[PDB]
Amino acid sequence: KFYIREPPHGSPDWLKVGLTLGTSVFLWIYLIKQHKEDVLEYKRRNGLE
Amino acid sequence: MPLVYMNIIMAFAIALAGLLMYRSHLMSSLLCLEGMMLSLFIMSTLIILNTHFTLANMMPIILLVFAACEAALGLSLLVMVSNTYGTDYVQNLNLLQC
Amino acid sequence: MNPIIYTTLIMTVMSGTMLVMISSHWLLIWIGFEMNLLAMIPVLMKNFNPRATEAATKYFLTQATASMMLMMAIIINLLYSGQWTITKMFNPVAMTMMTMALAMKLGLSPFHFWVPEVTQGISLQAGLLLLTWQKLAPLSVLCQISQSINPNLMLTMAMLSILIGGWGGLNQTQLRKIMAYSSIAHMGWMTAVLPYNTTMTILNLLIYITMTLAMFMLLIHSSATTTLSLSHTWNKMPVITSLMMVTLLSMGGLPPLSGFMPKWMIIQEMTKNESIIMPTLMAMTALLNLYFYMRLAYSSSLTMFPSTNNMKMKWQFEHTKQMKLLPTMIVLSTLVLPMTPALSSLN
Amino acid sequence: LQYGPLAFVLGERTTRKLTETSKVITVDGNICSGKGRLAREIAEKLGLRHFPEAGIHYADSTTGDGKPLDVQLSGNCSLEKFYDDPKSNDGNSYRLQSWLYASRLLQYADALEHLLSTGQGVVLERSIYSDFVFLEAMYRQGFIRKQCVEHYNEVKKVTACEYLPPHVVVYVDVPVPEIQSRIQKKGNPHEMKITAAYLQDIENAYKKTFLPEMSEKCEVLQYSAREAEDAEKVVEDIEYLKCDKGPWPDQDDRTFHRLRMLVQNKLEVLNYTTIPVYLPEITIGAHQSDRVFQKFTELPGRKYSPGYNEDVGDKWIWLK
Amino acid sequence: ARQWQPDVEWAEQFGGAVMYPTKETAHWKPPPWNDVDPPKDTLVSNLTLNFGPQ
Amino acid sequence: MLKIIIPTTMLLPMTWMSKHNMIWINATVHSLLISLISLSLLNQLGENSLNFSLTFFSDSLSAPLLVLTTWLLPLMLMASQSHLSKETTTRKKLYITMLILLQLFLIMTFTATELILFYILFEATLVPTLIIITRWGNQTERLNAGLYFLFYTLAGSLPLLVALVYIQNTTGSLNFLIIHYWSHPLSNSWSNIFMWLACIMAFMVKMPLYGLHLWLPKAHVEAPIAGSMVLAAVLLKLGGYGMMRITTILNPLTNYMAYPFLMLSMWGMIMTSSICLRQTDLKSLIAYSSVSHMALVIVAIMIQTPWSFMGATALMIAHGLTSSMLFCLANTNYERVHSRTMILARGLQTLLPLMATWWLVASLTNLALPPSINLIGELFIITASFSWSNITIILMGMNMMITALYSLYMLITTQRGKYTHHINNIKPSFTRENALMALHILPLLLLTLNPKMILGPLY
Amino acid sequence: PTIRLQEDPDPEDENLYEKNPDSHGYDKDPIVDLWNMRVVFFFGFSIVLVLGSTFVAYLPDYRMQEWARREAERLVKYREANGLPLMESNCFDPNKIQLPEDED
Amino acid sequence: LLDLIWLETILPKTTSFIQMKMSIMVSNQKGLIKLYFLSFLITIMISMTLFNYHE
Amino acid sequence: MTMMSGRPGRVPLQFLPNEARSLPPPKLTDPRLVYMGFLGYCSGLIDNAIRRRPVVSAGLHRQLLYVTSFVFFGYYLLKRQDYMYALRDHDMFAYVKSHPEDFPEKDKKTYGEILEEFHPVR
Ligand SMILES: CCCCCCCCCCCCCCCCCC(=O)OC[C@H](COP(=O)([O-])OCC(O)COP(=O)([O-])OC[C@@H](COC(=O)CCCCCCCCCCCCCCCCC)OC(=O)CCCCCCCCCCCCCCCCC)OC(=O)CCCCCCCCCCCCCCCCC
Ligand SMILES: CCCCCCCCCCCCCCCCC[C@@H](O)O[C@H](CO[C@H](O)CCCCCCCCCCCCCCC)COP(=O)(O)OCC[N+](C)(C)C
Ligand SMILES: CCCCCCCCCCCCCCCCC[C@@H](O)O[C@H](CO[C@H](O)CCCCCCCCCCCCCCC)COP(=O)(O)OCC[N+](C)(C)C
Ligand SMILES: CCCCCCCC/C=C\CCCCCCCC(=O)O[C@H](COC(=O)CCCCCCC/C=C/CCCCCCCC)COP(=O)(O)OCCN
Ligand SMILES: Nc1ncnc2c1ncn2[C@@H]1O[C@H](COP(=O)(O)OP(=O)(O)O)[C@@H](O)[C@H]1O
Repeated sequence: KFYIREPPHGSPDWLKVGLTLGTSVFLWIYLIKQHKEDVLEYKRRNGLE
Repeated sequence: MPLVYMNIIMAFAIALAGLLMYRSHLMSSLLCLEGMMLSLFIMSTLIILNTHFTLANMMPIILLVFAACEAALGLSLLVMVSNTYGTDYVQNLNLLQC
Repeated sequence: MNPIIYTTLIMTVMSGTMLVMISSHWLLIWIGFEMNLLAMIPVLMKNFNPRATEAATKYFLTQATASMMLMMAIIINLLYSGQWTITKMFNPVAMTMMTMALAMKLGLSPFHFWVPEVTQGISLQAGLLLLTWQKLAPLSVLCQISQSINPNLMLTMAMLSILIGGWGGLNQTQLRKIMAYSSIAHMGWMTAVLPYNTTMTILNLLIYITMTLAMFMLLIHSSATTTLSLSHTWNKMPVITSLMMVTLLSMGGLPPLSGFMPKWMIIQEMTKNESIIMPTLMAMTALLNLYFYMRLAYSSSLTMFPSTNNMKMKWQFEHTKQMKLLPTMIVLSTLVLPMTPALSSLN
Repeated sequence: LQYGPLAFVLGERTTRKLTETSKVITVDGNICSGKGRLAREIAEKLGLRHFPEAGIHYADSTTGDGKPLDVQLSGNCSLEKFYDDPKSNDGNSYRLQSWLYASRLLQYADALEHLLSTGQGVVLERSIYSDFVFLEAMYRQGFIRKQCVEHYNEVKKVTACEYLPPHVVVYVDVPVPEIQSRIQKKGNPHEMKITAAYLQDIENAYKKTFLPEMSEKCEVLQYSAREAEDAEKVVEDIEYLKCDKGPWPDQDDRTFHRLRMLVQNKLEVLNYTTIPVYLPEITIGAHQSDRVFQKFTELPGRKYSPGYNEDVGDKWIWLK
Repeated sequence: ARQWQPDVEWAEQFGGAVMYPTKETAHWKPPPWNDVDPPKDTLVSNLTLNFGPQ
Repeated sequence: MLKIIIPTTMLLPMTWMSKHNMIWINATVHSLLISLISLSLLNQLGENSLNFSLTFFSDSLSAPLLVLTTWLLPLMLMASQSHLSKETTTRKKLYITMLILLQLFLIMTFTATELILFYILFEATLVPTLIIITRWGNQTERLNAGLYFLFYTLAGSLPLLVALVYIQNTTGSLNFLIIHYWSHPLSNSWSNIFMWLACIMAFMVKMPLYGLHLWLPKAHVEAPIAGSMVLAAVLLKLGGYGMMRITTILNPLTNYMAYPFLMLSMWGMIMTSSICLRQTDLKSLIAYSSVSHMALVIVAIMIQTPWSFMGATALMIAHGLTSSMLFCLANTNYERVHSRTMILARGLQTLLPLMATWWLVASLTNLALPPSINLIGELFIITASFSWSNITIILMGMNMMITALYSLYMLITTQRGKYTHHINNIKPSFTRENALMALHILPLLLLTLNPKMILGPLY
Repeated sequence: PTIRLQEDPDPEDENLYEKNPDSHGYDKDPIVDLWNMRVVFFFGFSIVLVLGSTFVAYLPDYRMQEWARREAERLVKYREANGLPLMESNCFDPNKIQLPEDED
Repeated sequence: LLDLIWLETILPKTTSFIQMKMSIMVSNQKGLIKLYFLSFLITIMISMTLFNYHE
Repeated sequence: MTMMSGRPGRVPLQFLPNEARSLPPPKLTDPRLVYMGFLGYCSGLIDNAIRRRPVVSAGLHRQLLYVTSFVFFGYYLLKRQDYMYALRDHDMFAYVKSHPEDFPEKDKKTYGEILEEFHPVR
């Protein structure tokens, strides 16, 4: 209905959306792995298990 | 200190007072700025030569370099000011207040 | 001005600041100040008009005098002890010269007269740069030489800065001058706690920088440089004026907003030494800054001023350039107090 | 990618797109003269984009959908009621004049943006440099106050200094009795009330201020009524002009970059139209402003950004 | 029957160059809308020289 | 006690996610449910407090205040929705958000175990109130009122903060339990005198103390109805609660220090009661009555006896309920006639009989008719003052007279006489207004039925 | 124009009884208004008021008043039977108190 | 006499009057570099004398 | 006054020394981390509001990225803060242990032996 192009089209910018979602999932995976390694390392240093 | 050290510091004080007290011209204040730079160069050179700090012998030269920049900067501004008013009077730099 | 040239000048300003911040030699710190000033002068004159030229001239004169006094202090210190390292400043006269020169560079009272004039004479972007980035280097040097400071001189200048900032800002209808006076008062607050704890100085500087960035970005978003210009914004973008009001509330120092965190901590620190009277006076004086922030909030957000007819056309268009860091800056400037203990990561 | 400093740093430069037919053209003339037909013919022969004269609803045609909006939410002025009651006590005359100046400024920005983005020429009917004559005709007839003229002069001073004047100014000269006869034959019942003094004031304003001062920026092509129908002759006269006297040849690439950043971002264009000068003719109280703004925000495609209004058929919003 | 909102008279308090005007500052003017002052007609006379007859 | 705090933070998105025509219903229903939940805090012990965690605790002094706050929220919701009908949906949600934030801050304030957290919340209560007053007030003086409301508070509370941190550098803790158990006497020195003043003057300005009360008529007259209700009902009691908490560290310096505040409070209750006799504005009369009652509470806290503390608690709760009811009563007439002049509308008992009955009950409870808890608190305070010095019965006695006068004066000016002839738009009372009055008044008599629940920890 | 600006005239107040003769004064929508009245009356009077008063009235004795009464009765009985004084002026045994050595 | 005049005169009105007067004093500068650079000279001399000489 | 900058063994720009690995890491359900995620959500909402988009529904990927970034930064911020407080406690205890003359544990007296002045309230 717009009289102009309205560069943002009906479909989203799939490249940017994919990049955003990929960055989020990569960050979450890295955080989970880092927390696991931190817990194991602390348990090793203090000799709990 | 000897008499030379106090003489150089007195010259620096005189140049600082001369800059801080404006009369009419911006060029006179720029000249006072260069006078302060010259006094600083002389004092630093005397201190470095007296104590035989070999690697510090290059510091005054570096000082001079940046002095030139300051001078050039000031002159640039002066030109623009004159182009606005036809004079280099500091009385015309009063569009902004506190 | 070319975009490439503008980028190069901004990078040179930043590089001068980092050269001051990473150096161990007094000559290199002075060189960083020199390079920063040389690159900063054209940034103030980016949009050419007589007012910008006058502001640049005043800024240059002030900073050149301050740099010359800085060099004199360094030379005297070298004379009385052949030391070039930035350290406990073995001579008291050189230390007084250094304190006065750095105060002139920072805009601390009574070397404050240039700040409102320069801020008023330049654009909002240059004012943002001057009031945020140009504080880092002198404050870093002051933090480094804090052990040999004379508490009387800096405490006098800090109290004068707070008083003069409040009183001067009380009289302003121009937004840039209001920002300049707020900057003077916050400079006083940051320098008051320097002889006691540099971590508090860093925390206060960070919070002030965040708040100032958010304020200036909101002032750029709605093209207002006066009170009456800002009084039209509600008829175009009400969310902007609402966020502006909450930001002004935070800058006023009211709990539970983040602007309360620095002063609070600073007061606490000053009571760990004896120092009871000075924090009380500082808070009572900061009430003035709160007052003129509240007056601005009255004018822009809490009441609706009359508008013009042509505003209707502005309803049909949108903001093209969008600042990406504005929402994060607003959130950090308002909702950060519960994370106060994280300041331990600063030391 | 959106034009900006990055687009200018690498690649994009304006001066290469100018191909000797950039040639901003404006065709001026009094009321009811055939300047629109001449403009359309000039644009057709020279292959330039024609811009119909900016009216009350020009801004509506360029945003959202091209359909005009209600006069209450757009313009808040009437030309017909200006003809009926030129001395209305609600300040309709100066409100209409100010809105028309703002619309002309927006149209000039659009034309300049098109020219600088594509290199294709543009033809306009009237411009911000020509609007003032009508204002003068309002002032000499006592239709508006002197403070209205002062406010108009302030807005014009702060706005028109940021753009370039047209390359060639075409004028069509028609005698006042002939204008009156054309209006009589037209049949519109409102234009019948235009006194000969108003048209005479417009003609004096034109021939004494507009053409003499626009002749210094560039040469002016004046044509009588009879020699305006031969459009091919006018076009061939246009093709043989030596344009090396105005500011246009002295424009290098950086000033073009600045102008291109200014012409887009229409909020920057319209910034100084709403300066906080409180004239009763154009000042609106807080209550009416609030009501009209709330009414505007309820239009079918206006509450959100152009691509985010799901009530006009916008899809995949939650991934934009 | 409706909430009070500021009018032109109220809004004009904030339109001057300063709050709390005094006899000294009542003659100050607010800056131009764009920060561009009108260009001064600073007459820069050209040097007049006699070339000849000697 | 997160079981009460979390439901309010859930009230927030429920309001912001509600349909445009269902905000009031949802807010009222869930506020009432939260009040019902908070009713469980009344089961208190006889020796120590209910220590929920390291951060929150409930005492016998704070539980009735929490219940009063959670009960007041639905009343303000009901009162506000009449004059906000023409307001847009977003602004209505913003108003409800301000009210919810105020209630959350008050709830967290009344249960903080540390004094600094109490300070932070007791100061955070300022922002929503100021926004409400300066945005949704009706006249032009509201802006000025806001300023008077703000700085008057901050000038009193900024020194307190300093004192607070100083104390933590000396004793090592601000936890109220550790402060109570490790209490030490205060010596008679200038430093201790100024520490006392710093600790006391913030709460004094909050009550407010006579001579420091000029902000209150402005703020309570210029604010909207919900703002007035919350200002008079709960926000004044913060000063009393804080003073009763902080007096544990000020002994024995208190006996010497209190004298000027005691004389100010007694002569000021006399003066404010006298001021109420000549007032052309109906809201200002209620404001000055609030000042008089709070002066009585100041005397009660200052003389520092168990009976005085019970009287202070009972009087605070009773005054909160009564003042909220009176402000709502005045607002009904104001909404009818769009004016606050007291002699403009007369003889309203002829046109609105049940509204006149509500007026009568509110005026009766204002003058402390027995056996209402108003009279219980007043009599306990008077007995404690008599034990303190037998001459006080003079001043208190005079107050007991003047109060009644102005109270009945108000009634006689508004309800009796003959109606104004030219006022022909007095519509019949709505169900909403009558229900608001009933929900104000019934808890008062129910509390009279069981008075030990509002008598504080000294019981 | 002899005027200062363009403003809307001050509107007259709307009477809720004009469109709804039984309006309850809650909302202009009759169904929404009726349900607002219903929820306010049910959750204010029926739920919070009466049930809350019943809950508070039967609150179990944690203030330990009956316990204190029974303990007092036991102590009074024992002291009266054994001939001891009912109450002692010292709540702490003097054997555990060490007064200062010198009072001069 | 008391509530509307003197209690107003002492606490809030005196404060407002003093703050307004000091604001007018502080912010009334013509913007001439000559004057406040002279002030800078005075400040430097005073600081060298009062604080620097007492160490 | 800088307390910890000159502490021996400090690496200039480490932000997390190896010794900090000896401490328990903050739990992923730490309420401070939840508050940081709440801050990220608020930033996303304000970003939607400023750009004139549906505040709650405009960009789910953008809001997710905001929340994730805030949580990711907050985790390491909390780690460093806990490390700093542990260092402070360790240094305090070591200094107290190594200077017994400055921290004497004097005799403890029962309340039956201390004379406290009594100030009657009347
Ligand atoms: C302490 C405890 C926790 C609380 C934390 C603190 C509070 C919350 C955090 C604050 C930030 C949150 C929201 C930020 C973005 C708001 C921006 C906005 O405009 O909102 C409009 C937006 C509505 O816009 P729309 O839907 O696009 O269409 C309407 C048009 O936009 C129509 O819009 P318009 O532009 O045409 O209307 C113009 C209007 C628009 O102007 C505004 O809307 C003002 C908004 C300013 C945001 C606040 C500034 C930055 C944050 C600082 C907060 C300070 C808190 C400290 C206390 C001091 C109080 C100031 O401006 C005016 O009318 C001027 C009126 C003057 C009033 C001045 C008062 C403003 C300050 C009030 C701040 C109160 C706190 C925020 C409350 C939430 C507000 C939405 O509101 C929302 O829908 C979002 C709010 C709710 C989202 C969260 C719900 C999550 C999902 C529900 C499920 C819950 C999950 C539970 C978990 C367990 C599973 C069961
Ligand atoms: C409209 C027409 C009206 C007139 C007609 C009315 C008809 C009659 C109705 C009136 C009833 C008369 C009352 C007479 C007294 C009977 C009730 C009394 O006996 O119960 C008391 C009990 O009353 C309750 O304790 C008091 C009610 C609690 C009030 C709480 C208010 C509800 C919360 C709402 C929010 C509050 C906000 C304010 C914050 C503080 C006794 O207390 P208690 O000695 O123990 O009981 C001993 C036995 N127990 C302990 C085993 C139970
Ligand atoms: C108002 C909110 C303020 C927030 C400020 C901006 C937040 C985002 C900025 C991100 C910081 C990037 C740093 C991470 C990269 C690693 C760099 C690291 O090596 O730096 C170390 C140090 O790490 C940083 O200093 C920590 C920065 C953390 C800032 C957050 C603290 C804010 C206080 C609490 C407010 C709540 C925060 C909420 C976060 C969203 C170097 O230590 P050191 O060289 O030896 O110290 C130099 C200074 N000395 C010597 C004088 C002491
Ligand atoms: C709207 C009205 C609100 C305004 C009321 C504000 C006034 C509040 C009262 C003054 C508070 C100032 C005290 C600040 C905190 C003191 C804490 C403390 O204990 O410090 C003392 C020191 O006490 C002080 O330093 C206080 C000095 C006062 C300085 C500030 C003066 C403020 C105005 C004083 C007069 C005001 C009187 C009350 C207000 C009257 C109403 C107008 C001990 O410190 P040491 O140095 O270690 O002593 C032991 C070893 N020598
Ligand atoms: N700036 C203006 N002020 C007043 N009237 C204007 C203005 N611009 C255009 N008009 C009106 O537009 C009407 C027709 O415009 P015109 O261009 O002369 O005819 P045409 O559409 O045939 O080219 C005229 O009645 C004229 O008055």
